Amino acid sequence: ASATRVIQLLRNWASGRDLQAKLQLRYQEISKRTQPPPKLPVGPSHKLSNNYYCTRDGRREAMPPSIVMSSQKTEKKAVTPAPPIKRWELSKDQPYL
Amino acid sequence: KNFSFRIDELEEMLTNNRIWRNRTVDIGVVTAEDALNYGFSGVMLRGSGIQWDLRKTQPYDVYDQVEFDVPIGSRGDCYDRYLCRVEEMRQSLRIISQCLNKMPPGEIKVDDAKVSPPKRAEMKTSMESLIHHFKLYTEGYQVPPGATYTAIEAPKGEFGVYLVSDGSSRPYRCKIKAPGFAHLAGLDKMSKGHMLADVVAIIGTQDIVFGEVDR
Amino acid sequence: GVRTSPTGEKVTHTGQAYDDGDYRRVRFSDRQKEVNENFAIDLIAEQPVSEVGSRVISCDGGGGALGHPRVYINLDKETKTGTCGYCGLQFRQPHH
Amino acid sequence: GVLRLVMELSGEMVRKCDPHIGLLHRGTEKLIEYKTYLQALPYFDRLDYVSMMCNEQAYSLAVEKLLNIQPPPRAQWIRVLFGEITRLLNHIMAVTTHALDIG
Amino acid sequence: LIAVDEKLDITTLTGVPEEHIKTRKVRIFVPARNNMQSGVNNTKKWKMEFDTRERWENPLMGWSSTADPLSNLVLTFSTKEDAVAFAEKNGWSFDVEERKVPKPKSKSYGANFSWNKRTRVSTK
Amino acid sequence: TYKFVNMREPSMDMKSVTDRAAQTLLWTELVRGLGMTLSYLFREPATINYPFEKGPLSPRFRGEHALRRYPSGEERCIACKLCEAVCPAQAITIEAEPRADGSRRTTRYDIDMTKCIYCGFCQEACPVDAIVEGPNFEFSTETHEELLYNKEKLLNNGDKWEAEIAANIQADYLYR
Amino acid sequence: TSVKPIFSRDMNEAKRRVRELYRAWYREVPNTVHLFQLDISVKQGRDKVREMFMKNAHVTDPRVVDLLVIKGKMELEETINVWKQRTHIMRFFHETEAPRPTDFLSKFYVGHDP
Amino acid sequence: NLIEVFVDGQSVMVEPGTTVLQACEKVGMQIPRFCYHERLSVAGNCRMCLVEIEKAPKVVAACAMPVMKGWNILTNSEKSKKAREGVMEFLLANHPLDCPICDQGGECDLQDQSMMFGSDRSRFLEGKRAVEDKNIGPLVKTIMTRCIQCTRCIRFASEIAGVDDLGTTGRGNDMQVGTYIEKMFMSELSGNIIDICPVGALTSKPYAFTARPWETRKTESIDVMDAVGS
Amino acid sequence: LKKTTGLVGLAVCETPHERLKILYTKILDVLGQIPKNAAYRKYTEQITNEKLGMVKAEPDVKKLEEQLQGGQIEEVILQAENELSLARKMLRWKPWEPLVEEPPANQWKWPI
Amino acid sequence: TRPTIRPRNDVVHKQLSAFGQYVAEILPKYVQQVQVSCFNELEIFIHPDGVIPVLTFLRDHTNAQFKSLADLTAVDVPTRQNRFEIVYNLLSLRFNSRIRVKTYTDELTPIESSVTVYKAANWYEREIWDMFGVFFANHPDLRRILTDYGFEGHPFRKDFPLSGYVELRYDDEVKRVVAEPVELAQEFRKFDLNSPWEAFPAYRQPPE
Ligand SMILES: CCCCCCCC/C=C/CCCCCCCC(=O)OC[C@H](COP(=O)(O)OCCN)OC(=O)CCCCCCC/C=C/CCCCCCCC
Ligand SMILES: *P(=O)(O)OCC(C)(C)[C@H](O)C(=O)NCCC(=O)NCCSC(=O)CCCCCCCCCCCCC
Ligand SMILES: CC(C)NC(=N)NC(=N)Nc1ccc(Cl)cc1
Ligand code: SF4
Ligand code: SF4
Ligand code: SF4
Ligand code: SF4
Ligand code: FES
Ligand SMILES: [Mg+2]
Ligand SMILES: [Zn+2]
Repeated sequence: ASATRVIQLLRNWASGRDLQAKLQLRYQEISKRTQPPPKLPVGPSHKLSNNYYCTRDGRREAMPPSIVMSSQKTEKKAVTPAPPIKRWELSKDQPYL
Repeated sequence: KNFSFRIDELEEMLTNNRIWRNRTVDIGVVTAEDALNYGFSGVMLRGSGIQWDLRKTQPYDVYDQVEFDVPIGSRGDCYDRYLCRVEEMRQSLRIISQCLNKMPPGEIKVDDAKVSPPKRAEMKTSMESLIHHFKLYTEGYQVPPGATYTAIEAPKGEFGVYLVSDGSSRPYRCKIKAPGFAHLAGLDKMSKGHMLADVVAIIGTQDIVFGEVDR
Repeated sequence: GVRTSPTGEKVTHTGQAYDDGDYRRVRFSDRQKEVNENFAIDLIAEQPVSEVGSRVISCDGGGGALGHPRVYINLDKETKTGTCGYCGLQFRQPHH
Repeated sequence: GVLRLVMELSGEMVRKCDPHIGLLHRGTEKLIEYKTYLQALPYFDRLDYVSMMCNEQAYSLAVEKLLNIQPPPRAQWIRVLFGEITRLLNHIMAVTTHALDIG
Repeated sequence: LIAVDEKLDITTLTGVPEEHIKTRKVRIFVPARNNMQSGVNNTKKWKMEFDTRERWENPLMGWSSTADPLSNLVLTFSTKEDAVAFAEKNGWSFDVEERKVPKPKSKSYGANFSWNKRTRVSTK
Repeated sequence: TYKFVNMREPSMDMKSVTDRAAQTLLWTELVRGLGMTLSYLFREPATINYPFEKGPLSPRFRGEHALRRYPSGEERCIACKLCEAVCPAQAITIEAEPRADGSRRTTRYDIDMTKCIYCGFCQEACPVDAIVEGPNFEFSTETHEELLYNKEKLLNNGDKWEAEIAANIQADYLYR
Repeated sequence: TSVKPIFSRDMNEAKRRVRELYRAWYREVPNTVHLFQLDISVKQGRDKVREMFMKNAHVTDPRVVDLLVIKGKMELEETINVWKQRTHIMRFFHETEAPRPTDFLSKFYVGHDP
Repeated sequence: NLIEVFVDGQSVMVEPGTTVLQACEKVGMQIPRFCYHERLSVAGNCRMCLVEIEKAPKVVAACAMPVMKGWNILTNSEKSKKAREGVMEFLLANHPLDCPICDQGGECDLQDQSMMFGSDRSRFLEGKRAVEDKNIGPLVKTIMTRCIQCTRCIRFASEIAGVDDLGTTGRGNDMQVGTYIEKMFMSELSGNIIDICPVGALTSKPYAFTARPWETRKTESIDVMDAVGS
Repeated sequence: LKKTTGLVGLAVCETPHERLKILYTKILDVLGQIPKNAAYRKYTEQITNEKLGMVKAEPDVKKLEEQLQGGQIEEVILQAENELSLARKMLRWKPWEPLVEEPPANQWKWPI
Repeated sequence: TRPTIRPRNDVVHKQLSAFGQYVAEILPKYVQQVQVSCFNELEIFIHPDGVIPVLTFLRDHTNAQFKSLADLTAVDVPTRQNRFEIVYNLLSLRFNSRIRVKTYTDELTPIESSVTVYKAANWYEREIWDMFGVFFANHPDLRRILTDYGFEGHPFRKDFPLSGYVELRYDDEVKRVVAEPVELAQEFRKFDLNSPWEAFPAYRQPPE
């Protein structure tokens, strides 16, 4: 910035942290407003051969929902929608604040 | 780089302030069962203590390739919710750092010109690309018939879309489930035995956006 | 080619001018009528005719991806000149 | 600014709260029904206007799940990065406006 | 489980004004195939649409103004019976047009080359 | 993984009790907040001197609409109505007829700027890059009517901002 | 043919509920006039309530009557709790709408509407 | 009597002499087509209707192939999809980029069938052909660069209008549909060549550039200009 | 032993094993009033017996919680109470009779 | 690998099918149909009178702890006799799963309110009533929630016009806001966008 040395000491002591390292204002450390022209890559389907759309058509592979039980139409174990969720583990980086 | 200091400056003014603790502590306390059943999601559940988060339980996009912690409250009040939000900001900073480190190269849209519009050069040099651009920007791609309910962990909780398609290029039905709707419905439960300022604090900690509430 | 209508009102490039008995001219009182002075038809007529030695010529409007979609024009009929209809540009095959 | 609250108090306590929502209802769902899938994206962009890209991501995920297609990895990483940026925005707004209401 | 023999009249519940309830004649029809295209996927469901009303020009900008709320209202029904039931329970007047399917035709490529018939073509 | 934010029992030893009692009687955290605010007071403000200084923008910025021309002067629009097809707000009204020389050109092109949501779909759908969103954003008016642009107004905007619009399109046409 | 009831098994209970709703609306007109500072008289409010009740007199299905009285109770609840403004109460009285003629000659003169 | 055929494994009874395309119509499947019109003679040249029989090694043209007893028609087979993609690839390879300036834009059978039964990409790196436009009267505007040489206008002209003035002059890729001489195709039924043309090669001159199909509202009425009551 | 269960409003139970045994017994004896052929009775009896055996064969609280895979043992107790209440309600409802009524001909058909 | 096609989870599909069979066997009196979509979503179609028992079972059962009510909405399909389609989305945190329950209902048929089972059902059913006209029998407080006071009609029905029937403006004669019949300066332009060619052969209906 451009503050006086005494002002910098006062602001560092009042805040308790060195504010010169972390400045809210951007001083020439941002990217240039003018950048060189890019060259974007092509996707995986930009192939001149072996690229028939019938083999890579996501929409046409959709199906109507499968009927599991319909009213019109050895013991069995009880089942759940999914295996029970495993309990979370306390983080080792900083378990408590 | 220059944001953790901002978070620390924010915390210096509110976290340990006795006035803020008086205004937020033990106000709007909601139990875990009541929060759930009233239909709560996200920060409300985490403050009440329920270890639930969509980004970790039902990952979407590449959220399963990043490491972050889920803040958990203990008393289920405004102060705990505020602490959870601050820690969520820090964890989002960590996730941003990881994404910046591990950004991959490649294309930015699906290479399927029947869904994603082709590039302008291809459209101006290719007949198929021109036809697909024309059709996509006039009629729109058709979606197979069906109905889906997809929910994500938006910053205010579980934000869900129930989309019903009849096979046309326009959606037949679109229900929008906003997290703030259930929270504002439960506002009356949380405001029992409090005052006007406490009601204001409860609304603030519920973080209601009336745009998403009303739609 | 901005021409003035009988009522003293400028005529736009689309041949628009309110009639004598039209009440809608009141909106221009104490104000002005927005008319673009440059006429695209007049300018494209002022543009010359390019001559190339081929039966089929490709036009993309100039600039590549900044122009219009590339089209091919057949320069066979000597009665007229082949006109790219995106940019309205005339091409011709040498005769004499 | 679009909230109407009917409160029954007992001296100082609050005995009943009734939020009268509906002051910002615009028939977004019916408008979406009348639009196409691409033309309905800004409607989600304008639903929760502190988490705009989060709403866009949710709608995009729904439409992609219906279409049975998959975004490229770079697109997924960009979506996650900007979702986290939008989460920072939303949390900042929430905490700061909470404090602004309380002092 | 009470018993009643009414005709399922929800006119007083729909909230539509009596003018638009009693002065509207809807058309229950299968849309005709667009002659500019050969596809027949738009001629499979019955459509219910209302009668056209006045549309004038805006004095400013010359836009197409209107005063008929039901001008853009088009409903899709699977069967004529369902469409007629909906129209009857909503109380609007209606006229129903029967479906016009294309009749089957006899086509033979060998008929283009006939020894003694007029179906012989002069070109390919 | 997860973590606890407010689960930490303070110690009950005499030293900690005395420290907490001193914090209660002597407003230590309040003094800390005052010091932070004083530091922010002595920091430099982040205010720009508008209108003499302008906030940063990008070539992708969407503002006032404009209709462009070819270098030959012929207008780029070919009356294709993809504008009207793709506009989410239905803010574009287009009417066309063959020109005197037989070209496919518009006779009416109106944009309702009070209905437009400035979403930028119209310039994505243009096959000839005719309609663009110019960088101008200071076109506030004192009446509702002045925001109902027509073909003449849009062509005037294009002629007025052609240099800047062309520069922005040149700078950001490789990403599209 | 056979359907489940809402509130009334037959028309007598529906008529009883209609009478109760009419009593409730009748006893609230002066209070509504006083609270909203309406410029109308109490007699005009009573006549408007009577007119609103009489425009559904042709309903014969008990379920439709039950839904109508439920909606009427909702509207009365909105009025008693002063949730509505003077705006809606006066919206009941079409006051700024021009009188549309109901004769063939006038309808022919004004425009194409039937 | 009626013979039994199979479409995608579903049995259907059809009259003798019925074609694969009509059997698919009976079962509800619409085979893609460019040159086939039910009210015209069969051409079989566009090759867009190629379908696969269950055990046959070569695909057949559904518009001109009578069904045999016991045949199973695989409409959604891999071979059928690849054949449709190839035919559409050829058509769009030689077609011009005129969709925005074309009156057939939103109601084009080439665009719709390209988006349904076609590929989304082009590997054609060569230069396209250009054909000089003809003049056949003030009612029909001809931009013959968009013609796909489907010969619908020739067959319609001959059979329906009794006017044998349209035909194909040339050979190979240079084959052109036209009148050769500058004769104008004038008849009492000359706009139906505008209707039946699947592309914008023949378009209504009075209607040129005025509007787009998605904007217009369709009202079904009858014609009052004579006693036919069309 | 634990100071807090971690959930607001969920108090710590000092005697979890006895409470679990009582709740499981009350669930089992209520299900005796449901017909044996009912599909609901078999599954809930099976799961209750599977969980009841774990309680009787595990004295350690942490090991019992690990075996049950139902989270906190207080959560397990609350789930047992909810299951007992549901069993009573289902006994009142009797949802084992055949279907009340089939839907109309085309009711769930989609798209339509 | 296929980059442009979404992956499929046969394990989750089988688990959802098994749970659907389980619930159908447990509740034969109300469950009419069970479906599993190809993107792994379980749907249960039940009789409208079994809403309370089915929801109570799916909330309190040990293997079916769907404690959270994710959403509650209705879909209007005029062609059906029972046009309204009430949909319940339930979330189970214990097993990390979601379920969908569907119910049919016409204009005049009330439904039992689920406020006893789930508390969000209060406002969700209020919104459903306000927007469609579906009535819930045992609701603590049923009234309009989103629409304006005195609003006539249910906007989300497919037979309700987009712009409504009335509009608001300030009238200087009466010094208040008034409601007058709607009259648009520019009419909404209806676009016919459906293509005349079938796009998905998998969903093709019988020719009837
Ligand atoms: C003029 C110079 C300015 C320099 C200072 C700069 C400005 C500093 C001002 C910042 C203050 C911010 C505003 C403060 C508003 C709130 C103040 C406040 O909260 O104080 C209340 C505070 C605690 O309240 P709670 O914790 O909320 O109650 C819970 C009880 N368990 O109570 C108080 O009374 C504060 C104490 C004030 C008196 C302190 C006396 C200390 C003890 C004196 C011992 C000496 C006795 C003398 C005998 C000596 C024998 C030898
Ligand atoms: P007797 O039983 O013969 O009574 C005669 C009638 C015709 C009422 C019969 O009871 C009868 O058979 N009626 C037909 C069925 C029926 O009861 N219909 C009535 C429907 S209830 C209804 O419509 C009530 C809703 C009206 C709410 C009015 C709102 C008040 C507006 C006030 C505006 C200004 C006030 C300040
Ligand atoms: C709907 C959300 C995104 N918006 C906000 N208005 N939250 C809010 N508490 N913000 C705020 C701003 C200024 C004032 Cl004076 C008082 C409150
Ligand atoms: S920016 Fe969007 S809303 Fe505005 S005119 Fe363009 S397409 Fe329409
Ligand atoms: S998209 Fe371009 S060419 Fe088409 S109408 Fe708009 S400005 Fe004109
Ligand atoms: S005929 Fe069809 S494919 Fe050819 S330019 Fe016209 S719209 Fe495009
Ligand atoms: S002009 Fe049209 S109808 Fe005639 S052959 Fe060409 S594409 Fe077919
Ligand atoms: S439709 Fe059969 S080959 Fe053309
Ligand atoms: Mg044509
Ligand atoms: Zn050109």
